Formats: sequence, C-alpha cells, structure tokens
Amino acid sequence: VQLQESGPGLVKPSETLSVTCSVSGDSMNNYYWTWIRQSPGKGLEWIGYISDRESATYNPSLNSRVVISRDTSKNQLSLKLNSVTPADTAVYYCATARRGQRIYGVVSFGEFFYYYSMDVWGKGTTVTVS
Amino acid sequence: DIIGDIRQAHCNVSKATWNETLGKVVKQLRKHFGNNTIIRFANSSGGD
Amino acid sequence: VRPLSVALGETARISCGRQALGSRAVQWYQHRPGQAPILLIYNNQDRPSGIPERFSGTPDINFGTRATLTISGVEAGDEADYYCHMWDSRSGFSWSFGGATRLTV
Amino acid sequence: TLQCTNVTNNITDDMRGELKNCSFNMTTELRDKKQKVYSLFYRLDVVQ
Ligand SMILES: *[C@@H]1O[C@H](CO)[C@@H](O[C@@H]2O[C@H](CO)[C@@H](O[C@@H]3O[C@H](CO[C@H]4O[C@H](CO[C@H]5O[C@H](CO)[C@@H](O)[C@H](O)[C@@H]5O)[C@@H](O)[C@H](O[C@H]5O[C@H](CO)[C@@H](O)[C@H](O)[C@@H]5O)[C@@H]4O)[C@@H](O)[C@H](O[C@H]4O[C@H](CO)[C@@H](O)[C@H](O)[C@@H]4O[C@H]4O[C@H](CO)[C@@H](O)[C@H](O)[C@@H]4O[C@H]4O[C@H](CO)[C@@H](O)[C@H](O)[C@@H]4O)[C@@H]3O)[C@H](O)[C@H]2NC(C)=O)[C@H](O)[C@H]1NC(C)=O
Ligand SMILES: *[C@@H]1O[C@H](CO)[C@@H](O[C@@H]2O[C@H](CO)[C@@H](O)[C@H](O)[C@H]2NC(C)=O)[C@H](O)[C@H]1NC(C)=O
Ligand SMILES: *[C@@H]1O[C@H](CO)[C@@H](O[C@@H]2O[C@H](CO)[C@@H](O)[C@H](O)[C@H]2NC(C)=O)[C@H](O)[C@H]1NC(C)=O
Ligand SMILES: *[C@@H]1O[C@H](CO)[C@@H](O[C@@H]2O[C@H](CO)[C@@H](O)[C@H](O)[C@H]2NC(C)=O)[C@H](O)[C@H]1NC(C)=O
Ligand SMILES: *[C@@H]1O[C@H](CO)[C@@H](O[C@@H]2O[C@H](CO)[C@@H](O)[C@H](O)[C@H]2NC(C)=O)[C@H](O)[C@H]1NC(C)=O
Ligand SMILES: *[C@@H]1O[C@H](CO)[C@@H](O)[C@H](O)[C@H]1NC(C)=O
Ligand SMILES: *[C@@H]1O[C@H](CO)[C@@H](O)[C@H](O)[C@H]1NC(C)=O
Repeated sequence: VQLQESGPGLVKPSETLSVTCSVSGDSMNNYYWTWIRQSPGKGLEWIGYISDRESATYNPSLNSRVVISRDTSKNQLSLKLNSVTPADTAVYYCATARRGQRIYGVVSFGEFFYYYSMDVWGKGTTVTVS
Repeated sequence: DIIGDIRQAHCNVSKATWNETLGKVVKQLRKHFGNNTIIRFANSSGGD
Repeated sequence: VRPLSVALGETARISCGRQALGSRAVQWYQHRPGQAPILLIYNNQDRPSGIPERFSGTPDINFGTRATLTISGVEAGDEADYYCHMWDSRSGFSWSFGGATRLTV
Repeated sequence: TLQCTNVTNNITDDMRGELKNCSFNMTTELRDKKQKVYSLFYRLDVVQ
C-alpha cells in the first residue's frame, strides 16, 4: 500500500500549510496513520497518529497547533498547519504503524504498554516556507 | 532505587482448589447454622 | 547524527545512546537519504518479511544488557543513518526518535 | 518534613503514588552540618 503524497512545496510563512497523502491498494480502517517531519541538520521528529476513536495525538514539542484530519471519501490524510514559522522547512513523511503490546507483568493489574512500529513508509514530499 | 520495571506485589491462589476448599467449609458451617440455610461470605468491614 | 566508520566484510555492532529503565521494545530504522525509511527489526528481534535475514537484535532477557544491533555481512552501499527507537515500561511514551548513526565504509 | 515526589508521575498507570521519592535534611557526621539525603518511601508510610 505505497502512499502517494501531493505536496506543493511552497507555502508563505504564517499561513496555512496542507499536505495530502493517498493510501493506494487497500482501505484505511484498522491501521494507525502517523506523520513524521525531518528537517535539515537533524533527524526525524514524530508528530502524531490518528486511528480508532478519531482522537489523534500530537507531539508535546509542537504545541498541538497542527491537526491530522483522516478522510474516508477520497482516502487521503492531509495536514493543517496554522501559525507556521518561517523555519519549518522540512521534508514530510507519510507512513503508517501497527500498535503492538508489550507485557512484563500481570496484565489484569495493568502491567503492559503499547508500542508502535512503522511497517510501511512513503517517499514523502519536500515542502518549504517562502 | 528500583532496578527494572516497577511492578505490583500480589498473592496467587488456585481458583478451583479454593472453590472446593470453600465448599467444604460451608458444609460444616451448616452443622451449626441449620442444614437448610444460605451462607454467604463477604469481605472485611473495617478496622486497621 | 553521530560518526561511525566501518569497512567491508567485518561485522559491525551498533547500539543507541538512550538506556533502558525497564522492559524495552526497541525498533531499528534505516534512513537511506532520499528513499523512505525501512523497518529492520521490532520487538528487539522481530524483523519483518523482506529485510535480509542477517540483521539480528539483542533479545530482552536478564535486564541490563545494552540494546545493540548487528549488521554483519555489511555491503559497500551501507551509507545510511540508523535509528534506535526505545520503548520501555518506565520512560513512558517515546515521542523522540533518538540519535542517528551515520554509516561509512 | 519530607519533600516527596511521585516516582512515576507521568510514567505509567493513572499517576498513582504507590511509591514516593522523598528527600529530606539530616545531620551526617557532624551535628552542625546537615546534608540533603533521599529515599524511596511507600504511600502507606507518609502523611501529607
Ligand atoms: C500469578 O498469576 C498471574 C496470572 O496468571 C501471573 O501473571 C502473569 O505473570 C507472567 C510472568 O510475569 C506474565 O508473563 C508475561 O507475558 C508476556 C506476554 O506473553 C504472552 O504474549 C507473548 C507474545 O504475544 C504476541 O505474539 C503472539 C504469537 O506469538 C500473538 O498471538 C499475540 O497476540 C501477541 O501478538 C507470547 O509469546 C507468550 O507466550 C508465552 O507463554 C505461553 C504460555 O502462556 C508459552 O507456552 C509460550 O511458549 C511463551 O512462553 C504469551 O502468550 C511476556 O512477554 C513476558 O515475558 C517477556 O517479558 C519479560 C520481561 O523482561 C522477559 O524477561 C521475557 O523474556 C519475555 O520477553 C521476551 O518476549 C518479548 C515479547 O515477545 C520480547 O520482546 C523479548 O525480547 C523477549 O524475547 C526473547 O526472550 C523470550 C523468552 O524466552 C524468547 O522466547 C524470545 O524468542 C526472545 O529470545 C511475561 O512472561 C503474564 O503476562 C502475567 N499475566 C497473565 C494473565 O499470564 C503471575 O505471574 C502469577 N504470579 C505468581 C507469583 O504466581
Ligand atoms: C506456586 O508455585 C509452585 C512452585 O513453586 C507451583 O507448582 C508448580 O505447579 C505446576 C503446575 O502448573 C507444575 O507443573 C510444577 O512442577 C510445580 N512446581 C513445583 C516446584 O512444584 C504452583 O503451581 C504455584 N501455584 C500457584 C497458585 O501459583
Ligand atoms: C469490600 O468490598 C466492597 C464491595 O465489593 C467494598 O465496598 C465499597 O465501599 C466503599 C467505601 O469505602 C464504597 O465507596 C463503594 O461504593 C463500595 N463498593 C460497592 C460495590 O458497594 C469495600 O470497600 C470492600 N472492603 C474491603 C476491606 O475490601
Ligand atoms: C529520586 O529523586 C532523586 C532526586 O533527589 C533522583 O536523583 C537524581 O537522579 C537524576 C537522574 O538519575 C540524576 O541526574 C541526579 O544527579 C540525581 N540527584 C541526586 C541528588 O541523587 C533519583 O533518581 C530519584 N529516584 C527515582 C527512583 O525516581
Ligand atoms: C533543607 O535545608 C535547606 C537549607 O539548609 C533548605 O533549603 C532552603 O530553603 C529555604 C526555603 O525558604 C530557602 O529560603 C533557602 O535559601 C534554602 N537554602 C539553601 C537551598 O541552601 C531545604 O528546603 C531543606 N529541605 C527540606 C527541609 O526538606
Ligand atoms: C465453584 O464455584 C462456583 C461459583 O464460583 C460455585 O457455584 C460452585 O459450587 C463451586 N464448586 C464447588 C465444588 O464448590
Ligand atoms: C441435616 O438436616 C437435618 C434435618 O432433618 C438436621 O437434623 C441435621 O442437623 C442437619 N445436619 C446434619 C444431619 O449433619
């Protein structure tokens, strides 16, 4: 299910920044959809994921000003960036992950934690701010 | 400090072995409280 | 990014700076510049189908052992940066992706 | 008086304070000087 991303690559600073992502192959109902942005000079920075109850979690280092709306009509996962700074130039990556579970003690007490693994990744679309 | 995951203490008792050993108690409790009575156990009420 | 220089043939063992504080579920990623990252192994040893059956992770047992990854049988084209994603019971949600690892031959 | 802080906090579970990380002042060696020590206490042994 190679995802295709349609990014403009040219967004004026302090404006709206939207990046779409196709799914391709199969629908999106039992998969977790994450979004990772990598900026020059550093590594990738996980943003968040959306699935299940439609309550997408956001990174605590982004002020939660970004939103990840998952669509089902056209099967795309866009990004709505508001109040973006002129230093947001970074290539965005569209990939999904499966939520495994790790258990270390009695699971009835609550001794387990959820970890996500990115099974598939998209080539991404490089988008800057000008 | 604690070296590793922070888990909770707990005791384990067999569900079947406790179940049959608690039906032997209720059979003798019927020798002092009437052969035909409903005997129910409950958890401790209060105190230290 | 961090510097790690290797050569052809000899096996290489690479770990990540972050240290566990419980039961870990580390995963390793391959960020070849340009192409999308590929998951090498999750759950400390559970590589997905397609990845060559020569990258092996450290199993989680007898807490204390460092999470190191072996890339034995290195090839000439291995010039990417790796990523050790550490999940542990205590540290909570692992939002960060850790430090990269440049590969040079 | 101990300055206790939850060992886990935003670490796991509902932020339960089953364990507290309490730092306090005590006179180590000389009776004038007192240095800051700490220890792990259970929630059953510290009263706010
Ligand atoms: C009082 O009673 C209560 C209630 O009975 C007791 O509470 C229980 O206590 C025990 C002990 O603390 C807990 O055990 C933990 O279980 C977890 C989870 O195990 C389950 O899930 C595993 C994975 O499931 C996934 O895959 C399967 C397909 O394989 C899939 O169907 C599933 O949906 C899911 O996707 C299963 O593999 C596992 O099977 C095991 O148990 C079977 C019997 O049930 C047995 O027949 C199997 O052969 C197998 O042994 C089970 O279904 C365990 O993960 C955990 O152990 C891991 O974590 C500890 C923490 O350090 C670590 O030391 C262990 O080595 C082990 O870590 C290995 O596995 C990790 C997960 O795969 C992996 O990430 C690690 O890297 C590591 O892998 C390496 O080591 C293993 C070890 O040999 C090796 O096999 C690998 O190949 C590799 O080398 C705990 O054991 C119970 O959860 C808990 N509650 C219940 C309800 O049981 C309490 O203990 C009692 N107390 C007293 C005092 O009596
Ligand atoms: C309590 O622990 C003992 C061992 O310390 C357990 O005895 C084992 O029971 C299993 C049955 O599932 C046998 O296969 C083993 O051979 C037994 N081991 C020994 C050393 O006797 C016992 O099952 C445990 N009971 C509970 C309720 O946890
Ligand atoms: C015994 O069990 C009962 C119920 O299983 C517990 O009753 C609770 O008591 C608290 C008061 O502290 C009430 O607020 C709850 O509403 C009660 N629960 C129910 C279901 O009625 C009781 O706390 C338990 N006591 C012990 C010592 O185990
Ligand atoms: C309990 O709190 C103390 C602080 O009083 C912690 O000690 C610090 O731990 C950090 C991280 O390991 C170190 O960088 C500091 O140097 C430590 N300071 C001192 C004075 O020891 C301790 O780690 C805490 N323990 C637990 C289990 O949370
Ligand atoms: C332990 O004692 C030190 C002082 O020796 C306390 O630190 C002082 O805290 C007061 C709080 O009003 C400050 O005004 C002082 O400037 C502090 N002195 C320092 C930091 O050298 C500390 O709070 C005590 N800790 C306890 C009692 O748990
Ligand atoms: C086993 O437990 C059930 C309820 O949990 C009880 O009705 C039954 O009588 C028990 N069996 C014996 C043999 O005591
Ligand atoms: C059983 O019931 C009879 C009722 O006839 C009663 O007399 C007796 O005390 C009860 N308990 C026994 C027989 O152990």
